[PDB]
Amino acid sequence: PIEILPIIFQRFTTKELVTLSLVCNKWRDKILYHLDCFQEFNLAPINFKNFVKFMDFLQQNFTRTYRKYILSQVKVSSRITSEELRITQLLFSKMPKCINIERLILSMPTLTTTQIFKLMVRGGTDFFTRLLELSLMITYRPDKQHELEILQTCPLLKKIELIFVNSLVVIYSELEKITLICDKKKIKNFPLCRALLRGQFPLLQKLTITGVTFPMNNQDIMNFQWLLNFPDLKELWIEDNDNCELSKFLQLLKFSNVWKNLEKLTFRENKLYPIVNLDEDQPVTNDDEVPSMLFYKENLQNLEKLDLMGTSISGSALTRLCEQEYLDGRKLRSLNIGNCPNIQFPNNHAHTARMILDVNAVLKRLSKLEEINLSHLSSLNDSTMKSFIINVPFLENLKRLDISHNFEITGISIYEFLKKFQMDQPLAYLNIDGCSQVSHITVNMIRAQNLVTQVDCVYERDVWRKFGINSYSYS
Amino acid sequence: AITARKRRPQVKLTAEKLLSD
Amino acid sequence: FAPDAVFGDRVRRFQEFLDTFTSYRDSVRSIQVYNSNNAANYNILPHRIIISLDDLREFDRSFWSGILVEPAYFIPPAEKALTDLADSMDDHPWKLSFKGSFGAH
Amino acid sequence: SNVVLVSGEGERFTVDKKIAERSLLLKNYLIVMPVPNVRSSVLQKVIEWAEHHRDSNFPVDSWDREFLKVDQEMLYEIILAANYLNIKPLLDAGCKVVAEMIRGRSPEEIRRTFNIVNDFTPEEEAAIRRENEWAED
Amino acid sequence: NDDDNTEIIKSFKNFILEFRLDSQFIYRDQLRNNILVKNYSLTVNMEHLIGYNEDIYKKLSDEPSDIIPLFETAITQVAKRISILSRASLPTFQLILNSNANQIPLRDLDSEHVSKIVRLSGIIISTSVLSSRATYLSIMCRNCRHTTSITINNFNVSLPRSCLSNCGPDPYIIIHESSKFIDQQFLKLQ
Ligand SMILES: [Zn+2]
Repeated sequence: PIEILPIIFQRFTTKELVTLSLVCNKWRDKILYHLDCFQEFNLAPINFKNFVKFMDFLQQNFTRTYRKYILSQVKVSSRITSEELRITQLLFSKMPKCINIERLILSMPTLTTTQIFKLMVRGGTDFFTRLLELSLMITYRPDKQHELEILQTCPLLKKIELIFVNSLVVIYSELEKITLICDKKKIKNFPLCRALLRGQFPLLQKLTITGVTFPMNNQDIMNFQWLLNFPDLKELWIEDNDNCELSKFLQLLKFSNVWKNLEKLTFRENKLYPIVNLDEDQPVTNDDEVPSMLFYKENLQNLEKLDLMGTSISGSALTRLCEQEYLDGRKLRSLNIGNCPNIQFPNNHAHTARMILDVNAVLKRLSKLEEINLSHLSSLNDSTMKSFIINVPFLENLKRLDISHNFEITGISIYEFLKKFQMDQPLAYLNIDGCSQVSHITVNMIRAQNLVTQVDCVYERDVWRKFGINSYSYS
Repeated sequence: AITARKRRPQVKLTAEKLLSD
Repeated sequence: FAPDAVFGDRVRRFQEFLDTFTSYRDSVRSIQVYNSNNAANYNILPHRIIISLDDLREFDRSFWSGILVEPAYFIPPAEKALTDLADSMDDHPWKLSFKGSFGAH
Repeated sequence: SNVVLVSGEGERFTVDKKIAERSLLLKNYLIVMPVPNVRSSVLQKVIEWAEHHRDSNFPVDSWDREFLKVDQEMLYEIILAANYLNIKPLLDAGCKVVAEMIRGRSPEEIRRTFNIVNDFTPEEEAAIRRENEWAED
Repeated sequence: NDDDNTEIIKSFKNFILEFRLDSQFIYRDQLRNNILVKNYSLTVNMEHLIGYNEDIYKKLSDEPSDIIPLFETAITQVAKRISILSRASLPTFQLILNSNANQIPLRDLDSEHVSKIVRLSGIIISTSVLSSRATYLSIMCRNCRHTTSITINNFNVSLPRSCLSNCGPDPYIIIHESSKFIDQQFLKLQ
């Protein structure tokens, strides 16, 4: 009976089903005849002769007169640098017109953006105007600007991911998610800068820009003036873009009601810029006039996730975000301030006072948060951890803790923190990978006493930035 | 979605370069 | 036993010992003010205290025998307690030294 | 509320009516409900499954895969049932467990598993294999 | 062969516990008295071991480098059984041998005596300073900090070549705090 057969098939990958065609001629027909079920093609990596036969399989089987079928996910990547060109050429030349690719992950690093555009245009298999999502791990080039022409060519495109692995030399209401990941070594420019500053992208829910170099010559770019163009921006991730600064970003947050809602923010400058402090200075135009309204609260009120890893933010700046209640504290549920050198704790004796993070004030403000990340924070010595011990009652919602890659924190602080936490029913998760001072017997006692449900102790794991999971800075 | 793996490039005397200025 | 669990108890017990025999706190501050005065007008004394094993025995025989038999586990928390005391005195690791009645050692 | 089922062979069973309404076409096909397409043993397996999943609600299961662990021919009769008269909650589990059976097997293994011959012409089997390579791992 | 080693150990335990002459259990007495004065050794006359059961002496003299540690282990177990109420810690006891086997003069010892128990005599012409040999090593992997141990019998070990479940080629290190050591001295006999 035909009704059951998609239900059998769809629990099995396209490749596995295509191999399952060889069980017998009857089942060959059963599988081959249900075109709709092959909703993914994870071909990557593939050689050209194999790709020719895949395309031939489309030309034989999928090429129905009636215009029905579409594909939810096509992933193409060449096994060979030259065959990259041949595969892309054949793809845009021979894809059956009646059948539409919904989402295209065309992972072709040698291809220039110009060649991609030209191949779409002369190929004429116009699904590329009609696909829903596009991802291009490709070579950049600065002169032709054709990476903008892609969007203008593909008005149905909602999610775009440009991954500029290499370099060589208007309203966009459709767009909902933009990812721009750039190899910081190679991409010595900002590819979408003119488009981002001139155009508007009103539907845009998420933006994710990493590795680009903000040009010095245009202060409007450095002052995030373009960033005003995207209201309703539920998530903002911005990382390792060398010439950006949190300092300028917080001016934009000061002087405009730039967003009605951010659910999440993730700002990560790479180098140690000068000490940034929350600029609570509220000037008046004249004493006989009103002050400027400081829009920090209405911008930042909505945040569920605040990530500021490495951003040189001073501890007092973060306390002022809490005391002013610019951060709501109830809406906020996860916080990352790892690698921030300008964070000191009240138990320390050698600092300027404005670098102190009053964890008691802060934890009293934002108490119901679920996840904390203080990874790489050398300043979190064992003495400073005593602040967390005495502040356990103000963090009882915490499930997931990352303090990994800290070369100071002894297992002593881990044990007394967890013993005090256990006075709340263990902690769900703890990350102490790369920490040199977390004694083996201590962590094994932690497991044996079951003080943490899961604790990670890969001493040999040198790095924290799991690509795609923890960071979008490229490789 | 994937972190890169390196592969050795190679250069040879292409006709385009032979027809450069 | 894992030392890190009982480390806090050993720190606070040696802090109680330091409070009990205040002459050690007085010596810590004497060292600090001498160094401050030598810095004040252009000699330096070291961050070291000689504690009596007799005082520590009368305070806590269990801790004292821990110092004698297991110094690798009892000296670092005692020196941490001393360092915290020196840090609590107004405005670098401090070290311990020992005198008296070692017996079989 | 309760209802008596009548099998496709003649004998009868009685259940709580939400168990009977696991057969989704009941309210259109219609204290008694005839079920003319379902075998005796299969209807018993249907009802005992649905008595177990009397707790369950719906918008892989460890209990279903051992419950449905039976002779391939009988199992395919379970798969053939639940269809002319819809019984989706059993049929989903059936489709899933046959996929679990199939998941690792070579074409030759499938031939002996489902008890079928290699029905190809072997040079034509070679020819189609000579077009299947892009689906290789 | 651990069952066989266990039966060797139990045989020696029975020798300590059962050997008796003229109504005195001489080795139970000697082991208890040695425990009281806190020297953890036992001096065994092999005439008595031969007289008890010569099969044991044959095993001992065939391969002393394997059998002597088992005898030492047996002495530890009897020491605990005759000085501690168990179900209400001592070191590895040294075995010391007395013998009246015919002496081999120091010049006649050669390749046929290798690993045999030998009795000889001479003049001690030098005595080196004391030195520390390990009995129990506490061992740690440099990368993953997988800990293990080596318990050593000093009759002839090395650190393991690679990690016992990348982890580096030659990874193990000694934890000098938990490891146990003994005094060793070198003498020259003329
Ligand atoms: Zn290892």
